[PDB]
Amino acid sequence: RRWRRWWRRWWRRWRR
Repeated sequence: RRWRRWWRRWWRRWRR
């Protein structure tokens, strides 16, 4: 899932 790659990036960046 190519989008999940960025998904966890976003998560770890923004949320914590």
